[PDB]
Amino acid sequence: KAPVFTATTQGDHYGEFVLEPLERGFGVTLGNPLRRILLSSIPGTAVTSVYIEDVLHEFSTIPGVKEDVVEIILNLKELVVRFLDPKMASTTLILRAEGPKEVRAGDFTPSADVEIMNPDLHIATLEEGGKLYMEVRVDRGVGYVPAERHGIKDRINAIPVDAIFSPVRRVAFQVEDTRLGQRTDLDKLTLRIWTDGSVTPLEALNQAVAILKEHLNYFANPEASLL
Amino acid sequence: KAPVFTATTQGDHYGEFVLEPLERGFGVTLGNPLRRILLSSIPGTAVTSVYIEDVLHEFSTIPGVKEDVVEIILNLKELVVRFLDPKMASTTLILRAEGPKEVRAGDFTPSADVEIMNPDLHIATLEEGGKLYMEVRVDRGVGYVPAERHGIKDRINAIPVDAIFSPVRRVAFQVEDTRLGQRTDLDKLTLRIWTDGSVTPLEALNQAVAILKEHLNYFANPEASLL
Amino acid sequence: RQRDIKDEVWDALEEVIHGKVVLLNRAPTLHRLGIQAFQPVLVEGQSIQLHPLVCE
Amino acid sequence: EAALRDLDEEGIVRIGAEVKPGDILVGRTSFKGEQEPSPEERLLRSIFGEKARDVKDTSLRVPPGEGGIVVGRLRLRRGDPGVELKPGVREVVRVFVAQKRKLQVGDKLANRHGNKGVVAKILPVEDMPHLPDGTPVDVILNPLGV
Amino acid sequence: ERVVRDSLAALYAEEDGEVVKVDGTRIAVRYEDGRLVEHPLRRYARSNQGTAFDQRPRVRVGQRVKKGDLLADGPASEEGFLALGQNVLVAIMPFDGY
Amino acid sequence: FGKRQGEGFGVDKREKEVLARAEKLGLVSPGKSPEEQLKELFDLGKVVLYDGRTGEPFEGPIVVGQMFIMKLYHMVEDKMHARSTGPYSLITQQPLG
Amino acid sequence: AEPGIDKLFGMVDSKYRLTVVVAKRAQQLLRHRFKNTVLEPEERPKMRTLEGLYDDPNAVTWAMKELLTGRLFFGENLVPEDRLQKEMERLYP
Amino acid sequence: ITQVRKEKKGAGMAFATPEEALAAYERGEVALNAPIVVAGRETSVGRLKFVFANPDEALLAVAHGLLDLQDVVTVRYLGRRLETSPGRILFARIVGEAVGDEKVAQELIQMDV
Repeated sequence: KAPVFTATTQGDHYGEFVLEPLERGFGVTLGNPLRRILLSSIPGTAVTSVYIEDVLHEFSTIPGVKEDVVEIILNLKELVVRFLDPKMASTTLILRAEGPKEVRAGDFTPSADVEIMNPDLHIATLEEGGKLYMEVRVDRGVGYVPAERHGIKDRINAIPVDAIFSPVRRVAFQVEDTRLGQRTDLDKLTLRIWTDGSVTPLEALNQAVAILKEHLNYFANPEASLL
Repeated sequence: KAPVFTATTQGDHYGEFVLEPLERGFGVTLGNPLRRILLSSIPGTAVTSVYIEDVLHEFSTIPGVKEDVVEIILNLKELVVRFLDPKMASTTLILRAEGPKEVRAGDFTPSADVEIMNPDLHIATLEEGGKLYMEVRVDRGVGYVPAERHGIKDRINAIPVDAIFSPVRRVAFQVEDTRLGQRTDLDKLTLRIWTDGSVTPLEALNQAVAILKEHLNYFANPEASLL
Repeated sequence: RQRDIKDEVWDALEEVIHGKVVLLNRAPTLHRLGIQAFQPVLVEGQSIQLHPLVCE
Repeated sequence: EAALRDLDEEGIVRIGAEVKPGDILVGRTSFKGEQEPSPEERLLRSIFGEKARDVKDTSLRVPPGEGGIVVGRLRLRRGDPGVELKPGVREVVRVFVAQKRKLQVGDKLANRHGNKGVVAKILPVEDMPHLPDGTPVDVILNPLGV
Repeated sequence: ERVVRDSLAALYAEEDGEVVKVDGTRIAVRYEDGRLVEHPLRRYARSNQGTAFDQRPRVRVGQRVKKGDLLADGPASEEGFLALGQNVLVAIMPFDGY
Repeated sequence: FGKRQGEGFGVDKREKEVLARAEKLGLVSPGKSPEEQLKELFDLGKVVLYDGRTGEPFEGPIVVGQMFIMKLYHMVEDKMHARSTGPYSLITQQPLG
Repeated sequence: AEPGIDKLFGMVDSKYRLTVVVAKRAQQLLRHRFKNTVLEPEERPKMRTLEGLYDDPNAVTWAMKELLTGRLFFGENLVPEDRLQKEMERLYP
Repeated sequence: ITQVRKEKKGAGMAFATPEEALAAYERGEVALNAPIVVAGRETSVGRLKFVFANPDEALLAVAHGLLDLQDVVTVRYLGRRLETSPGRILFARIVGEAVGDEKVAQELIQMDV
């Protein structure tokens, strides 16, 4: 019969999708491929290119800043930025900080179309007279591309940083025994999806199944030979 | 981008299919499910029961015939028929032979909508004065159902036979790293398919991916209960 | 000058490469089998890939 | 022009400049041993009409397989305080170059228990032997070494 | 611990005092003895083999340190402990002959 | 496992499979529920692992955990070199080392 | 690899004879730009390239398949060397 | 794969008809690959259980989770009725398909151990 598909979510971070009943072994047949395409091909965010006023290179020491630029950048990779516009392929977030405060991701200068999903994310500790001008260039794409690949040049001191695009942090799935069959040995598939919040687990599941389908009708009319 | 799909087949039995070039990780993503489907899914042929004369037991020898009951059962498991109508979910084939004869699957008495695609096969060897009458029960099913699962007596001493349902013999795919220009990492997906000939591997494949996208379309309507 | 390397020169490299073999050497060389012929296969990364059977 | 970019004033590379193998860290010019251009050579010299000039290029260019960013800058010139340079030598110029090295295929890894190893191909997070909670493993070592 | 201590690759507190500043250059401490002593931090110094020698401060501004207490780590130090490699999740098993 | 059931999950079927074949070879005491067998397997260091390529579980249980692992001095970056035609020694024409 | 290598081993007594043969034949082929070949358009060893499937530039392989055919004759003191190379150039420009 | 399992749970238990051994397996009194005596013949539970007409069927049953490659069963292979394991037939077919001739392959391989 027709399987009953239920979606139980939590926030923008977590989601759980239950499908049951299903054929014997099919819970894996479905669950695993979606997990793969999830963890890999889901289109992401997470910046590109960072600049600081006095910084000529990634290892420079910024006065008034306890963290070196490499640890700050290390924390800039952990920054989850969401676009509200599907039309925007790029943007630039500006951040300015002064005095004995602690600079975090929620202290960025706000702009249209962009939002920080983790305002409590620690960027740098600023001491007395510490003044940090910073601008991060956030592009968006799919997968994991190191800084050593993409070129920028956007300004003389601009620094390339590693980019983790895929909004999906981790995906698990559990195949169990469903009470919802005519017979025994039927699978209940449970898809557990953990994302950063740039994209809800439900959306991720949607475009994952979509990509899988697109790759599925790649089987059409081939060219034939008979040895 | 757009992958090339090619198919090199042989007869109605064997086939080979190559999808290439393909993005990394997708070769297995496509490879495993279709493999699991082809063996566990595709609808079919495959006799369930066999009744024979003057033998009330599955191990007991048959006078007049060289092979014992078991060998005959095996040869009957090898037999592949085809229904000419979707309406018929089951039928019964009959056979009667006497005297010195080499008894094939072609000597099986015909039926209305039942066509034997295995005319040349060895069923039994009948000696001088050998008497053989048998009625085999061929049903329609999927995957593999052992004689242990469903035992069947519609006849007094009917011997339940392992029914090998799926028209697909064995799948056994492969993925390998192929190159286009720059990148040497791409998924060349070579999927081999063995079938009995009731359906050509191409049909089995397309039908399989149809089943797959049918299962993928099962994610449509969410019902949200928030924990 | 200028490591301009482009798919043209790589495919050309695989044009001169094809069918030709190179000798692989492992020190200390004891057997003659300490040196064996194999093929160029252009692969990303700076490490040479060797067959598991000839290791012994 | 384009190869002289980061060389700003005295012919030394600036701070924070990426240097490719073949790129010039510092420029230097040493007068060539005076000799004739060969007949074909001077035919070329005449064709392009480019003046064959005096000094020749001795500049230090970063060795192949090596490259990175410029952090430190040091110039010791003679006739200046705090430094005594050996006879015949005018000035020494030294450049610090730092490199960022991620784990690569072929790099070495080992534990405290004496298990050696080379990195053999890295694997994408997609396909990994993982836990039921979806947590992937970070290595996959071989038991046969044990 | 003692390895990172006796290696002198880390900066400690010579006496009792308070951290009056951090940043990645100078960690200044006002000691109980009344003297204000700043500790210059070596950042990214080339070694013999080329391995970078770096010191990352862990102290908040304004908390009172004990004597011998840690101020900044070394290249191979984590909160006063020797950090050589990293802790990873290992699975012991054959994988595709790799 | 307490957190596993706290999130509303029982024991996975694939885990039952691995536990079964581990029971046949006798890695776990027969008659005990899958929880107690997964428990007996866990303290052995071995847990159930799913292949990310397939999604099917590995036949046997596999020890996993945290190991302290070290990147060392030798790298391909430094140690990979090839040469066609370079400088040669003055005395004898052999290439330099 | 080099298919037919077993039969190639079978063609001669000592292997080094075979190696010499393949070497000299590949030499001739490189000399005349594959126009002295005894092969036929279907038998020609084609290298696969996206630009098109071309003649395999490797002369060794060509010589291998060539000797595999058997249309080639080899031996000691078979023909005078001088006249050999002479008319060898005479045939193919 | 080529290694075969043996369990001691059955412990050479004797049965008159294969049905008793069958039910005894259902109940869990006698193990799968445990050597037993059915009628006067010596056999195993799995050997009566799984009887295949061809390698493909065997591998289908195994890959579907009904059987493991290390279990001793009965199978019809190359015109012969053998009591062996699915993984072993797998091995033979690997060698045969590698060489291209399964006949001479089977001729030179030891299927006993």
